[PDB]
Amino acid sequence: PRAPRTYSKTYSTPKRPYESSRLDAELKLAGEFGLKNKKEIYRISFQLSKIRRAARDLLTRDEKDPKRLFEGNALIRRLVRVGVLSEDKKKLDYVLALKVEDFLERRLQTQVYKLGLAKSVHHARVLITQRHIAVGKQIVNIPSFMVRLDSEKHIDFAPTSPFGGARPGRVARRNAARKAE
Amino acid sequence: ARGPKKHLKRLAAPHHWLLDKLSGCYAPRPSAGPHKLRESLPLIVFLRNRLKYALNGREVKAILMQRHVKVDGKVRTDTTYPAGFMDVITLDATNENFRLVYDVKGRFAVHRITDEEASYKLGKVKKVQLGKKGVPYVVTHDGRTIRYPDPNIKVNDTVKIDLASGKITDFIKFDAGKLVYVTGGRNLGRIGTIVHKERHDGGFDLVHIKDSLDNTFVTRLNNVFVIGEQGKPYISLPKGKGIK
Amino acid sequence: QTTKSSKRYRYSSFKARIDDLKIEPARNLEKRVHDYVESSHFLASFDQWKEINLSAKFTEFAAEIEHDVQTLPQILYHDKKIFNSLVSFINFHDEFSLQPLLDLLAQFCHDLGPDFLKFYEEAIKTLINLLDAAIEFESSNVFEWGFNCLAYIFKYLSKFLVKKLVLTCDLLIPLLSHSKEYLSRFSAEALSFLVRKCPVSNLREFVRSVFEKLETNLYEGLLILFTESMTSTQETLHSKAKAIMSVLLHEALTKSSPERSVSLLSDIWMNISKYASIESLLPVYEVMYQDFNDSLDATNIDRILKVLTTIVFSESGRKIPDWNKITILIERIMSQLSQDK
Amino acid sequence: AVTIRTRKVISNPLLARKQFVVDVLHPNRANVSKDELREKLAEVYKAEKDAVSVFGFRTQFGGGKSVGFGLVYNSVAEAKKFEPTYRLVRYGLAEKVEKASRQQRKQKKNRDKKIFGTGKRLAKKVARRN
Amino acid sequence: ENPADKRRRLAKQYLENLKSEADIIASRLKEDVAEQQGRVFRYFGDKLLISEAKQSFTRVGENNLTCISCFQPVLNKYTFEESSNGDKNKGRLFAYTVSKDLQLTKYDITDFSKRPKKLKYAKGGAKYIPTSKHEYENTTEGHYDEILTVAASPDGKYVVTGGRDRKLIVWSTESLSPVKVIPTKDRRGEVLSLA
Amino acid sequence: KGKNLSFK
RNA sequence: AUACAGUGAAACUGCGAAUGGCUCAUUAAAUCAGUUAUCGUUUAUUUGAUAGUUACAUGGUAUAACUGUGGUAAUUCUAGAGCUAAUACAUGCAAUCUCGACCCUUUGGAAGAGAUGUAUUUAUUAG
RNA sequence: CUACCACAUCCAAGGAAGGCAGCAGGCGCGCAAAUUACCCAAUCCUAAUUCAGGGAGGUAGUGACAAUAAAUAACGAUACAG
Repeated sequence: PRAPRTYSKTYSTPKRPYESSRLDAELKLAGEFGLKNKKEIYRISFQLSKIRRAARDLLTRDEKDPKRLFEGNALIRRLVRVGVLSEDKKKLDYVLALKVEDFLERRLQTQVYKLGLAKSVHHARVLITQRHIAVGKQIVNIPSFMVRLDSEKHIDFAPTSPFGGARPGRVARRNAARKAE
Repeated sequence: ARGPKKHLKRLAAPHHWLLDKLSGCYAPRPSAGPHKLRESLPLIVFLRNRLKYALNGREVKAILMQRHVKVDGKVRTDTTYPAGFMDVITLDATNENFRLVYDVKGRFAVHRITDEEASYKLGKVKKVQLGKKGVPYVVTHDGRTIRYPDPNIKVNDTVKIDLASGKITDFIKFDAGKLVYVTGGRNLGRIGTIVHKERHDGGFDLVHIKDSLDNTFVTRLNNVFVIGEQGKPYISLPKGKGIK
Repeated sequence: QTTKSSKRYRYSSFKARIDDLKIEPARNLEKRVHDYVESSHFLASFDQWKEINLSAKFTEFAAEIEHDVQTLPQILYHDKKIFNSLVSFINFHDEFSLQPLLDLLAQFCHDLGPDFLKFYEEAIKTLINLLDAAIEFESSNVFEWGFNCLAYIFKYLSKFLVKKLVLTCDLLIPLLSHSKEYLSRFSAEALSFLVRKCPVSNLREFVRSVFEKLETNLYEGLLILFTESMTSTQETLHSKAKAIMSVLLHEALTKSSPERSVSLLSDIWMNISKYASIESLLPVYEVMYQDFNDSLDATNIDRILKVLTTIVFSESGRKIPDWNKITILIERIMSQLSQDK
Repeated sequence: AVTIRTRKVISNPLLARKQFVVDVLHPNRANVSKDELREKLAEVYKAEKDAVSVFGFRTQFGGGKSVGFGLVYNSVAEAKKFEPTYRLVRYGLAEKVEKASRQQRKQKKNRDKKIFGTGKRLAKKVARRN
Repeated sequence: ENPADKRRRLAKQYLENLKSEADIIASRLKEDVAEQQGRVFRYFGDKLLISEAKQSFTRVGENNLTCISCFQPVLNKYTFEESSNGDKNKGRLFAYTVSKDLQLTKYDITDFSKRPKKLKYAKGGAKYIPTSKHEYENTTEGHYDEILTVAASPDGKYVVTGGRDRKLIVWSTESLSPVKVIPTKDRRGEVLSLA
Repeated sequence: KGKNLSFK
């Protein structure tokens, strides 16, 4: 019976889902960032919890430790690369200060809304899911894509898109024809 | 089981082969031959997983019986022929000669050699004994029985064998200061000069070896192979010269 | 092996390959690298062979001459060293490097044809030694490379060798007269191309010259030469076929020529007759008869009779178009002998 | 237009060919058939079409590019010699062999297994008995 | 008279010219292929005489000239043919200029002592504004906005022009006639340099 | 090193 | 192909079928995990060495497949007659090397003297 | 393969012959669940051996056991009310 291939859950149910302020908070987060359901919020919270728990464990270690230095530097480098952590807050105490909202704007959906390609968060998700948006060479249809700084600088409409310079859509060409006939 | 096994699972195969785990369910079982299974690398793994000349085993089979591959100066047509340490593989069509020497990590390395170097081998002497009709002979790792050896040759010595004639060109006595290659243990692949031989009667002898970096280690005599004098190896060595 | 087995793969002896081998580069329709040239034929093939062949001797050869073959003017200016380096590496007779080198020999001749004439003598002598050297190590491919290299040189120097076609074969007499049947067979085919391109005039200065040579294995090699020069495709004959035979008949009937020449002509006639159809043989038949009619004399009466016996016997009377006129020739022969004939 | 590029070219005189990775860019086009590639490769490497084999092509997500493997044999004869039978049938160099499904073949093998000898005598015997 | 002989003839004449010009011959042949080896092989700066340079500032018609491109025929060693498009253009040096006035102009610079002489021109304007307003229909024969850059084909057969109008037309060198228009396919992909 | 070709 | 010679059903030989796969009832140093020895053993195969001790090729002491006659309700059931082969079955056949006078020639020839399988079992001798 | 012990199939009743949860597919309730499918093309293994084979293996079929990602709309204008 082949040795099992590793897999993991990307989210965990909160300790008390029904607490009123928690419901209001997830309502706010979803509406601000146009999330489909709470599952994305739980996934992001789980990721933040793991990261900040690692940061706390490292802080518990005495300074100048080889482990503290090595893994702390690695975590800070990853966090700044993903854009969550600013260049001038490259310290573990600031990693401890992160919030779910930060990862949320680091979602591609937020930037495609944000740069002016879309007027609104929901229109932005519609554009993403419809293959109208390209990172560099690559068309991305995943709203949850986490954008790097080099990556956010390269957001654009895809070449194949009708908005990116291609021919009009089936609807547009159909209406143009029926106007011609 | 009630007899010798005939199948080899991939996960059970020697780790140094670097066989891909998801490729299939079975790996080549090295056939009987000069070298032992765990210390041999079958020709298929060389011609496919190392040189990449062949894309599949059937290609390797065609290659072999086209007789372009010569192991040790002799044409071999077996896919799972157990080539091992110090073995010479010649591909005339590619004009290539390879000698099988483990790298520092312990894997057989693709070491290209010249034809003048490909013309011979080194063979560490395992046994020296008188055969029928009182004819002395020597037995090396690769199962070569060479008759009428020089009397000075003893066990643990290294005899330079010519491929065309299969005769001892020269020999090296096992002594302190000689240049040595490790063929087993955690130090497999390392190179260094002998310092001292610890002798334990009724037990495994231990040899101390010092590298070019002055670092010293200890290994069982069974994993010792004299390859020349210090600074004067009788073969071309792989990159890194067995350092670290 | 008329009936082929279901096996995808089948052993073939060296002799079997040699028998099937035929020296005729034109029939090979495979795409040739030297067709597509930017600078020269040599560079085009030379670049390809670096990619394919990894033989040692070819490796040093490429390094020695890579600088001097970049441009055609460079090749012409450095033609001497290119030939000297080329011949040197062939002499090693390393089969693994032969194929790239021999092809480059032909393309070298291709680049500077008229200029290769000064190299012509040395090049042929090198090939002769190689083909003789090819004997002790049996390798059909080496023979295939050797004779195609010769044929290519003939093709490129087709004009020049033709004017002095006698000189060309004088170099190649040892191969045509060699003990091995196949070397003479292969050597004859290369010459057959040159013979097939020879003007009727220059052919006579040839067709005479080989005949006094007849006066060991020269007779058999020459027989293969003319029949191969004559046969073109299955059940068909060459366009020049009539002109070659018309020349051959005149010297054969000429008294100065030895009787062995007439026997050769009989042997040639039978080989072409069995090979060729009725229709292809009509013009060949035609120019037989008038030559006999024109040259009928008492001195050459016996020679005419001998060839005529060959004509009637060859494939019985099936190949003969008209028997009546053969009677007319027979009547004229008597009116003008050897009783046995 | 469609651009074809070859990389990681390895000369394999041992199998007498050249192996390499094919990268084809085909903007505003679905993809390229193997025959079309084999054509282009044949003129590019100055070899016969029959000496060119191409396989394992995957178009990248979103389209516009595809990647596969290519082999160019030095000759057509050696290609027919080495190249796989199924691919020869793909290119038409070999004819598909018609065979029964393994069930019928194995059944027939077992049926022959119960029979000893040519069996013509059993045939004539049952004929005379009937 | 096969093409190989013709190459042999052209090569033979080429060597004779080198022999007439002149070890030395061997060096020059190497220099003929020095470009393939991607290294600097033209050391002539110290030999240049800047102080005696004959300076001239020939003006032109249009305001705010944006780019210039020069074409120099070069003999091809592989085929021994000049890069000139036609026999009339043998050893004729051409320079092409554009400005912000939407005009492409060609000049002849063969004579160094003399100065560039206008041959032909093409001017764009509002006549060429695209009606469709969809980018892919940006296939109008002429310019309708500022021209920024030019490149001349090494074969001497074409000259290509681009600017802030998100397009690339290639013109025939002889007549400056537009043969093809290549839209850039980006709302904000305006051509800035051509090489 | 490989080679490059373009068509259609 | 006037011995045959391509291909080749069937049949006799040769090799393999102790591999692969599947279930967990049993057993608390029983297997097992590490570790050591076989100077106490067998070992197809691979690999390298290894046998000078009628013959221009012996017999059916032989039959299959194959031809044909039959029995049985009936089989991977059958008997009687007739063939024909082997890497199947049996049989089996004017040399070399030493001591070397002559010290003839001083590599050298050379009188003469000599010597010359393997396997099994027992005994003995050297080692 | 021999005899013995049971089971069970044929018959002219004189005799003859019969034994896998390996692969698939079933029974075990009267209440309920993946195909008696395609290939030796791959990795390997056996042979008088490239070429023959291998329910070893591979491919495909089914399905809210689990797990990863996301559609079921997006953008404006106008009218009428408190």
